[PDB]
Amino acid sequence: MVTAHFVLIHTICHGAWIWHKLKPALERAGHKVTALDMAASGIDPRQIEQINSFDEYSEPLLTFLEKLPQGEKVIIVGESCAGLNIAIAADRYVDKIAAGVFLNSLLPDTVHSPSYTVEKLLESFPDWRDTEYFTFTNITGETITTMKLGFVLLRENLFTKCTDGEYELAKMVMRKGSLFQNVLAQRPKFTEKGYGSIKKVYIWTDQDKIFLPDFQRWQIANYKPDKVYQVQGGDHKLQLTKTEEVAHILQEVADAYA
Amino acid sequence: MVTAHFVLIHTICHGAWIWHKLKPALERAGHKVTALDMAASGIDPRQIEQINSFDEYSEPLLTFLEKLPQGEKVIIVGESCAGLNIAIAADRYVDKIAAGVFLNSLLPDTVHSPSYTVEKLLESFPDWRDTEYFTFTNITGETITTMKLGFVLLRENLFTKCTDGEYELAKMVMRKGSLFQNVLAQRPKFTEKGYGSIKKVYIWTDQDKIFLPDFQRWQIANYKPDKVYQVQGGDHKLQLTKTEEVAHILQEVADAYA
Amino acid sequence: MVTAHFVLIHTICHGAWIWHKLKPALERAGHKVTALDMAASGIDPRQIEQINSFDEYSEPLLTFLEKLPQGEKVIIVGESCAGLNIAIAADRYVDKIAAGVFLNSLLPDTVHSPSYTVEKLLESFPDWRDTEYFTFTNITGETITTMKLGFVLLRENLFTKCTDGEYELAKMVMRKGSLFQNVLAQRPKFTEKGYGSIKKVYIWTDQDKIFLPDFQRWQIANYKPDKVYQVQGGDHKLQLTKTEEVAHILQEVADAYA
Amino acid sequence: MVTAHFVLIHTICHGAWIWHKLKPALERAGHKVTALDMAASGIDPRQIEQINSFDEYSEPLLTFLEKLPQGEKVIIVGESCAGLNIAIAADRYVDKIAAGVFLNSLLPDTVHSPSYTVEKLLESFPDWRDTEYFTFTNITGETITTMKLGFVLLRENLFTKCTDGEYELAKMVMRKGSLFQNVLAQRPKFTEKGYGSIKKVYIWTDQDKIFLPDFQRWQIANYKPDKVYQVQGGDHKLQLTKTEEVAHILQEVADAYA
Repeated sequence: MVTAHFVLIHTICHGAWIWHKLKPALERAGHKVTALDMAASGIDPRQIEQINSFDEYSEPLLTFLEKLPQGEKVIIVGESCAGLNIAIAADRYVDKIAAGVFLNSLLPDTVHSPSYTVEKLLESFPDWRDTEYFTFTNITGETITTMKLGFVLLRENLFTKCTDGEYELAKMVMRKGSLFQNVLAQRPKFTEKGYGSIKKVYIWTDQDKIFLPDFQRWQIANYKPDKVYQVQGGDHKLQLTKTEEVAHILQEVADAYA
Repeated sequence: MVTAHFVLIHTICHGAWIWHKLKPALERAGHKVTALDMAASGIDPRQIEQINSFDEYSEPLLTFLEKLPQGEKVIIVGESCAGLNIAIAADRYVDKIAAGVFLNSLLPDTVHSPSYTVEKLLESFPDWRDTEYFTFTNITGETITTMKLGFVLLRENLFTKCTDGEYELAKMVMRKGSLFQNVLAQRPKFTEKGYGSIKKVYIWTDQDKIFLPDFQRWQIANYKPDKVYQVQGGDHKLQLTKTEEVAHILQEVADAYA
Repeated sequence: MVTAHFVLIHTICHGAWIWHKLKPALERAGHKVTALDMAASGIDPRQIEQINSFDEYSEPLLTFLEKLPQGEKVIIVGESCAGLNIAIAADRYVDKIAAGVFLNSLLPDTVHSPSYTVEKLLESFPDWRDTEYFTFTNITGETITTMKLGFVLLRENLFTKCTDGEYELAKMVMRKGSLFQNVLAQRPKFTEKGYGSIKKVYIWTDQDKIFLPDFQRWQIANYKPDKVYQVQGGDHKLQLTKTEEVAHILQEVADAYA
Repeated sequence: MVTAHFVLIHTICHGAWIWHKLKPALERAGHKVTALDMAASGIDPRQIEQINSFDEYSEPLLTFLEKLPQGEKVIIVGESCAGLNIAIAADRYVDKIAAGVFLNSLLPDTVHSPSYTVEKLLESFPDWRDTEYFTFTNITGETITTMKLGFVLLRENLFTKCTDGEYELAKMVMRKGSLFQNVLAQRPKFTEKGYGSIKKVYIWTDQDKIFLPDFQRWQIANYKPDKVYQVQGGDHKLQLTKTEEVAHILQEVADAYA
């Protein structure tokens, strides 16, 4: 069918590694795939304590788009919190983005503060269990809250139905992350001409034990995506539990937005 | 049936992640498993350019043994170049080590320089293909050769029969490493009373496309292990291609020595 | 007379040792004094090549302020380039800083880039004589210029009127440093609400042979300090040539800002 | 009057800095002076944990002698524990040493174990007060005892009559050190043909509060030096309290043996 360039964007704490099954799957279909580490994530050499906002955290994505050859367009696929990276990138490089794909992901809008969908997430899922929290003071004095995801939360809430090998992989390479929420709160709203004007495709499952059904339904309702795909079964990490199905869906996205 | 504490030691460039399948396998049998990142490896925050020898590279292993409660013993399992870590650790903490297990690994001796088995490896396998090499000057002025493993080498020589997901994983989290060969060359020999006196179990396959058959046969011959297990099929990364079989071998090791 | 807690911050290449005379002088007057080594300076175990920006270099000062008990205030005294550390710290911990004291020091502002005063310094003093320069590539790929201060420069320009013992001391413990100037150039400006709102006291002499009179006069003009003290005679290192006089000035600072 | 090349060797924990007054003093008289940092001392980039014996600790001295032009001779001056460096160096490079000078120093012999004078020191001065002790396991599994000298011991026992500036200096740059005593104990004795044949000059004061009078008298008795100079007053650190007098004595050593 149509071939495309997917850019895969992991969530906070995680890394490009999270896409290790989906990347080859897509490449079996002849697509070009780039999986990037965001700052202080995966094997990026920076530590979270030197990162000051979610925009700074997004730097590898923005640098990648900047260097993207003119006339090429990419499809940016984002899991969980990475919808925020998609929104940010789209406000700087709208013309390089054929579509944005949201995979059990935060779905930001242009009408509320950037932090809105984060507030709502925490409203629906306030207890992160054995997760530990730390703080540091960023370069203009704002207290930033970082987290180290608890293994029980990993096992039961994120990687629920993943194999033991995958869960174990997650513990071996997980890093600290931050929502940068108090900094997001002060951030200008995402623009209609950038983020608002990209095609948006929302993939999810009702079996997600952290991005819960009412919350995801609420997101779809708050800000209508061009297409919604619901996948049966699986867990929060569909790129692991439902790899082939997600690949196929991404093909249809390519077919549509080209 | 005996239970044991296995400490899993990855090779240069790699990380604890390489054990993501074998760790849970062993845990299914009731064992305790620790997989460590060596310095500037996996997600360790240090960069290779601040590390000055193979002993310094080994620090997380040595720190772990140092803090191991008096009277506890571990079985150290090492892949590829990690036999050097095993030798180094054993010279410092012989009484904390029930056995050393060598998995398609360098098998050092006490009669030659510590660099010997490295020289012989490079003799048998001199061409590392699309691997790139870099250089830095360490804190006492020795030029250190670091490497970035080439993807073709990864695909064909290291992860030969691994799934695409594993191979792709490897590219997403591989780091630079170094043999520290010129520093190994000037290093005192491994002692009989430490490394020489631990139990040594050598597991390998003849299908290994970088640690080649004549080389591994030579290593067995140069320095006789207490027991040799040969696994049919698989590739250099048997902890991925032959996980269950390696688990079951490690149980026999535990039975014998734990 | 008012007592205070002075935190003494040395310049690049140097170390806490530089304050070996001024520290006990102040303590004779009943003050608390902390003299910190910045990263890769004095006897700090880190090497300059693992430090990536002037913010990272400032870490010990920021960690010290972070751990300072709520409601305690310090007076930060900085020589030469340490004004940058003062500016950085003040943007993060304004409420913990009673005043900032600048001793023949860079005096940054809020309207220009952080690098501005550095550019102007090099403008006025472009020839650093027998100083040697090196480079390394930092963790995000920027070339960093490091320097090893030449002994002639030490003798004639920095420690001009210091005893031969002090000069000789300097050669025995000096390390590499960096202005991190290209990284400063990209750095966000120092904020009004932090650095801009601290009390600023500028102490200097016209006998300084590296921070030259026109340059220091220009700094005072560019960014008016709350108080300016000029000390007659001495050299660049007034904490050595004019110890008692600097102590007495710092007392007036304590008396004022308390 | 004769000129000479003096090589100044500090004690454990300390560094070349300790000679910052004596070096220029001697240079006044036209001598050549080299003050070296031993391993993991002063600003040497190595940490004490990578150092495995007192021979390894001595490496900069031995490297210096090795590179000393054939036919040149030096006078090695050693304070406190540095007598051990003198003994070690002399057994390698006897023909490059005009004399050894011992300044309130350990005075080793050829009849007893290298550790003998250390045992006796600790016999006479067993309580090191607020000194902290740490431990690490060296390359062949020996536990090594390192120390961080306590400030009270510094003030009252080492730097007793030094100025406050000097004492303060010491706190700003002191590092960890080790006697390596258990390793010295296992070491081959110093040879008669090397160490035993060099000229030996012993300079001391009875006002030393750590190398006590009975102990120094005992050393002189145990192994007779060619000349003994006793300096009135001062403290353990005569290169600070009695600089000029020590310089003048070192002239006579030059006159005799250079």
